[PDB]
Formats: sequence, C-alpha cells, structure tokens
Amino acid sequence: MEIDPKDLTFLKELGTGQFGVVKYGKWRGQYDVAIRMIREGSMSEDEFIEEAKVMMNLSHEKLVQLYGVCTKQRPIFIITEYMANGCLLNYLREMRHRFQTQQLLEMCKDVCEAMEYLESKQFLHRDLAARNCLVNDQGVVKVSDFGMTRYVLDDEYTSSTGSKFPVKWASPEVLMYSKFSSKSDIWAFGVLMWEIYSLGKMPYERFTNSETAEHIAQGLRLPRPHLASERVYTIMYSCWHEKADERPSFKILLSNILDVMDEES
Ligand SMILES: Nc1ncnc2c1c(-c1ccc(Oc3ccccc3)cc1)nn2[C@H]1CCCNC1
Repeated sequence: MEIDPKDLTFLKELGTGQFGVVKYGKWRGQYDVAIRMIREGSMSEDEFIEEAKVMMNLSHEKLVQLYGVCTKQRPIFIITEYMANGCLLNYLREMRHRFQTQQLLEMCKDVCEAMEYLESKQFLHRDLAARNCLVNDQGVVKVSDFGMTRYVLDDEYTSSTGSKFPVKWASPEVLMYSKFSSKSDIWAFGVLMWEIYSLGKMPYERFTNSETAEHIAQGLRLPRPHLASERVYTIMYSCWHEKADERPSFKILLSNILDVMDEES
C-alpha cells in the first residue's frame, strides 16, 4: 500500500545499489525498513508502478517483503523488510571461515523455498543470483529484486549480448532465444547454489561472457566446490540440464535438498 513519507525516518546510508540509493530507517517507528530511491531514468516508471501493485501481494517468509511504495513523489520510494546482514554475496565473502556445511545447505533450503513459492505463483525472477539475495539478522537468506529486470531502460542490462547481462547465470535458451521460464530460474538457482558452496566465488571467473556462453553451449559445467558433497553437487548439476524441461522443478529440488539435509545427520 501507499506510504506517506511523513511516516518514515531516514537513519543511515547503506549505499547505492543497482537501482539507486538505499537507506536504513524506521517505518511507523517500530519497523526496521530499507528505503530505496529509484534511480531516475532507469525504470519504465508507469509500467513499473502498475506492476508494483502485483509484486506487493507476494508474501513468503523467505522473500524480502515489500511493505509499500511512495510513488506520489519522485524518486519512487520502495519500503522493504530490513535485511541487516545485507547481500548474500558479501555475507559469504566476509564470513568464509564461519560457515559449516549445514548452514550452507540451509541457505539453499531458504532460497529454494522462496523460488518454489514464486514457481507456484507463476512469477519469474529473471535474474536469480547471489548478488540479489539478502540476509537478515538471524543469518536467514531471502530472495529480492525479483521481476525488476522487466523494466530497465538500459538495453545493455536487457539484451542477450548486452555488456551488463548476467550471462554467467543464464540458461542456454535465454542466451539463444530469450525464452524466459521457471526453468531458466532453475538454471540460475544451480549457479546460485554453486556460489553458496563456493563462498561467493564468481562463476566462470576467468571467462569472458562470450567464452562462458560458448563453453556452456558445448557442455561445460561448473566444477564441484571444495565444500560441496557429491550429493549437493548432483543437485546443482541437475539444475544445469541442456533441455529446460529436463530440469527438475523447484519443488522436486526442495525435496532432494531436504533429503540431503536429513542424510547429513
Ligand atoms: N532491502 C534491503 N535490506 C538491506 N540492505 C539492503 C536492502 C536493499 C534493497 C532495497 C530495495 C530493494 O527493492 C526491492 C525490489 C524488489 C524486491 C524487493 C526489494 C531491494 C534491495 N539494498 N540493501 C543494501 C545492500 C548492500 C548495499 N547497500 C544497499
């Protein structure tokens, strides 16, 4: 729902993100929130505003809540659940020697659950990666910035060959046909799992986007992380089938994950 900025407070600067500055603050006094000021000229505003009403009704424990927005001024404000420990990529890098494999698999259960809820709502992320997931004060991981890429005006961020396109998370059908589906989000989730168990290493770090696209197209797959068991690796590898329909759904994926968690006792 719309929020009167009168009911907001700006308390701290968190930095400028992909879509503009973000600040920590309090909503209605008792709610820790993160307020994003939408970079001007970056978004299809009218379309984005109308779609925001759809993305507001999405609720799930492992999905960064949207509490509301302020659109009756510019820049649009986005009021979201405050994730004190920030992006999963940076949480992973700062705490490399703190994670036991049980917490890593947990982080995968969190993400997989959020993506299974998005699967059940027929809502695609289109840019699933570790850089778009956030962590709250209890170490829980939650997905964010879902569906945002549908409204970026910069064509580098959108085209298959754009200099800013996340090639390293894209499925072959996204690179070759721009056919976005839940299966491409599954491929991306596989890459994300690899990020998690790699503790935030860049997938195909020493490959240009073109080199990555071509290697993937001819069968190359990420190496088993040092901290990944052969069963976890089997799961993220099953996410990377050439045939999209050959990839397991997030529900089947969550089940396999939970089987591994049970077997790690
Ligand atoms: N929610 C946060 N909690 C804590 N930290 C945060 C955020 C955000 C953030 C704000 C709005 C936002 O919009 C959304 C769009 C679609 C769905 C959900 C949200 C997405 C993310 N940035 N940051 C930090 C990360 C590190 C660098 N500085 C900024």
